[PDB]
Amino acid sequence: SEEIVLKAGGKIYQGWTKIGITRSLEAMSGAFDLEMTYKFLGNDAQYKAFIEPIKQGQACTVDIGGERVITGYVDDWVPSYDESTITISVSGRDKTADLVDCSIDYPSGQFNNQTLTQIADIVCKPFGIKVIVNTDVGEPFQRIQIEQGETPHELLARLAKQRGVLLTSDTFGNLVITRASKTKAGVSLILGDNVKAARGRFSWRQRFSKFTIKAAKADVTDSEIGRYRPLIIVNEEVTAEGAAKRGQWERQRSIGKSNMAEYTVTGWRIPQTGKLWNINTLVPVIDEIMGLDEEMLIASILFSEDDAGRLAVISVVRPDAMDIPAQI
Amino acid sequence: EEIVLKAGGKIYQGWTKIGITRSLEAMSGAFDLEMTYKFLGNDAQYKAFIEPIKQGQACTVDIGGERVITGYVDDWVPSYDESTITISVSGRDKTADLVDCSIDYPSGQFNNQTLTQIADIVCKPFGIKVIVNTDVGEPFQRIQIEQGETPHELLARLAKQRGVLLTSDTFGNLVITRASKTKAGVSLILGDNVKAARGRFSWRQRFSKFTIKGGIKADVTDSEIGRYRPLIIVNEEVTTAEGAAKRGQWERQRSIGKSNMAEYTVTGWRIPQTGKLWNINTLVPVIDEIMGLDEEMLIASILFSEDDAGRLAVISVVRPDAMDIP
Amino acid sequence: EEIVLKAGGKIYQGWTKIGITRSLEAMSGAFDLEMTYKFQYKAFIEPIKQGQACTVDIGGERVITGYVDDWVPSYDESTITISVSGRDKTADLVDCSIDYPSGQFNNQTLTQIADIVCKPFGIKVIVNTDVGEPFQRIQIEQGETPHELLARLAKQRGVLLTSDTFGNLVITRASKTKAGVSLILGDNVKAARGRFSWRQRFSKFTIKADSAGLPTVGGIKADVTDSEIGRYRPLIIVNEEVTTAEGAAKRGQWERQRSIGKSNMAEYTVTGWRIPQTGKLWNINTLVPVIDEIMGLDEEMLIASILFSEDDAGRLAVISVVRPDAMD
Repeated sequence: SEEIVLKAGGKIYQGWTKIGITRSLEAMSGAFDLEMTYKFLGNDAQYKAFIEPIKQGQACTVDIGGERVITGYVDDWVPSYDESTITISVSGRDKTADLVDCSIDYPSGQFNNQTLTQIADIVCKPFGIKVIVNTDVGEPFQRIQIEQGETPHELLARLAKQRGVLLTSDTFGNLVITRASKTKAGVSLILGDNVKAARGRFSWRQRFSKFTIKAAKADVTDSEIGRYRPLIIVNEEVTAEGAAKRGQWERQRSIGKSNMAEYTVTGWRIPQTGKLWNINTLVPVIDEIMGLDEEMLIASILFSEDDAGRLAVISVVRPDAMDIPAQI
Repeated sequence: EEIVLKAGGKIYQGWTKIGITRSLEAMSGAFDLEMTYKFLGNDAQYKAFIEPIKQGQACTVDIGGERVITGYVDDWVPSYDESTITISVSGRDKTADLVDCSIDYPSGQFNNQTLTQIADIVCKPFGIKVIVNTDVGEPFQRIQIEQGETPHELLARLAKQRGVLLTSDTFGNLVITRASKTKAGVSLILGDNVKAARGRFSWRQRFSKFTIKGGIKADVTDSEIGRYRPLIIVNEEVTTAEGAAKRGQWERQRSIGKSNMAEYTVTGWRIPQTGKLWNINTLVPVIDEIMGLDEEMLIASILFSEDDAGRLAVISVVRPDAMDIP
Repeated sequence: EEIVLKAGGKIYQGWTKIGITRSLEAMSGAFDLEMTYKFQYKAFIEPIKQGQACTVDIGGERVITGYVDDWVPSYDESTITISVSGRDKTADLVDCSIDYPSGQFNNQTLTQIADIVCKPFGIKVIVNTDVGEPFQRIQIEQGETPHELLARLAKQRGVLLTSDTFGNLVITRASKTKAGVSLILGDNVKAARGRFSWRQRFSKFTIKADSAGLPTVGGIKADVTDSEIGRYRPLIIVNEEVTTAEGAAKRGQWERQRSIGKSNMAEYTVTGWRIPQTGKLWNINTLVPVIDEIMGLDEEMLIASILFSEDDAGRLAVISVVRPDAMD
């Protein structure tokens, strides 16, 4: 019922024929793609241009029922046509994409005795991006030097990793500093109830029984893997406690990379709560077919619409799969 | 007019599928030619209709008697099943050898030679001729051949230094040229002669400012890009503020061509007005309100295709300043 | 002849989509087994857990011995799809690092070293050919896998590594053993496909180990010519390993034979997994006469790999054939 609207350039664009919006905890800035395909059966499409182009670069919002889904910029304007077809589409990312694409211009080239939050405030400001803090960022860093051509995202992400926190964004394209949430979606995904379809992949191709980390050592065991499968790794950033932490990070990364579960539901809104499905919320999962019975963390959502209807694809992970400690 | 492949004293025409690509940006023209027969009877199945065309043979492709490819068959691609037999050949201009093969030049160095002189030397043993179409500029004081370097790789970096383009002609010669101002003799007009078109206009790789790097730094601004989007690049090759400005302009220019694409599909391979095949490196006026184009564009690439339905030219156009590298 | 997966104390029958690869080119091959059940949102079997030891047989004959890599469940409103995939046991040699605290092998043959590195994986080494002289000193490269190490040794001894149906490591040579069947166009070939190219073929292979007024001259070098490429097409390759002129020529010839293999493809589709004339499964590393006027083949070819597949229509074997001379 609620309509989905793209606003760009003081203009309003509704009636799209295909919409895909990603929100994600693992890919800074997510994505939107909107397409409108008209067919002209009089074979006179080329005499029947309808909208003025959406300029690439334009500030952009997508709303459902007046509620914000994504805030960013048009990356790509993508027109095409033939004798009986006009297709226009735009693609882009939320505001934080500037943090991913662009260089840090902080002329003194180093931060002194600053927390992650103070640094993020600095590098984000000339992009007009707000920094939201939802967790303890811990101690200041004594001295941080900008690497050559380092982007605001690459800097913040490396700092984040030394403080055991995560970087993401909100629906308003603000930078969010957080940790894996305790907040509940207010809903379960129950096989036979609200799950329209689902898909999984559970692998040991990248799983190992023992991670040995060497400076250039320390063993980190993964007791889930009951066959002899050793992995030795040099990591020149490494301390015996440091190598153990990097080994633990290594076990944790291989686990997340080896499990996938994606649930397709009807609607972008949770019917119980009436709230949009949201990343970094916890959702009980009861799925006998797949072999899941645990509370999971929503890591990503694909919100889509076509002729068939509105769907949301919810990618879920073990809630401590995105929880780390700190770097060297 | 037939498309004729000539190879090994033999002549082949009557292809059921054709794709011939020529490009200002490519080191060699390319072809793909296929003969298929379907719904074969019980006695017709599993029977060769042609002696295999051997890979590696010198060949030419002509369209209506006019050369479009002078090179070699790269690939012999036969296939069949219970009701079908398909044979296909693909290949490239002679200048393919400059892309595939190593420079063998015992001394490993050129001294006080121009791009042209160096090109002449490295192409020579492949029996490839160099055609010079533009100002090649100053000689290079000293050039070393890097380990395993190909003629294409060497000549490419030299052309980058001099602001010129490397391509081939229809005769398999190496052509050193620049973007021309030669007119195509026709316009691409929405509602007139365009069958289909597609485009992509992106700011993904566009920046508001290019800062290059010594003590020397220079800011080259891109006025097309109206959001704060800085890029900082260090180049240890630059030693001057004029050098840093020059590399910044080179970086800005490169980001344009990389960010825009437009492709026009028209009926037939020849321009009706002139009777000639569409040609690369010519200027074509484009009036197209759906894309958002109302200007002269440069033809960078053409695919001449044919199948069941008929013949199409797919013409890739770029803003002419995208081809002018300084 | 039913095809079965034996894993986890059970024999699984009723697979509807099967793909099994045996290859001289890809250590460990692959299996993929899938079942689609048209029925709502209810598990009918228990998850087939990734990691389990497993066997695939056809008509009681062993085809692959290894582990389940992936458990790939899915479902929608009307169907449940269950999918497993894996490798052969030798996959552990491909995935994993060598854990050998000495770091070096002294005065050992290829066989002795293979005996050592396969042992903790529980993989028997089968030797079916003269492995030749011992190596004097072999150092294990940083994070070297057992297959990596043995593969670089095996090429210096003019031999090949593969696997048997029991997941043992096999050290062998291009075989003289005939398959007992010819592949003949109009006879037993359902479909075939080929690509014969000179894109990666060269006339001469040269392998090698402020301007100087007096450059240092000489150096370790060898030329190896490919008489079949009748045009000037030279390739110069700097191998930093090679310290001898004899070694560079052996590298050169290897490079020439590899180019031939890389440049030709021929794949024959036949009905069935067994050879009607012998009753045996098609086997890699056996010779097959090929007669084929469409492609232009009239030679004895070696089987380099087989894809055994099954679906709705029935069982096919895709036999990938190669010139023997460029394997020996």
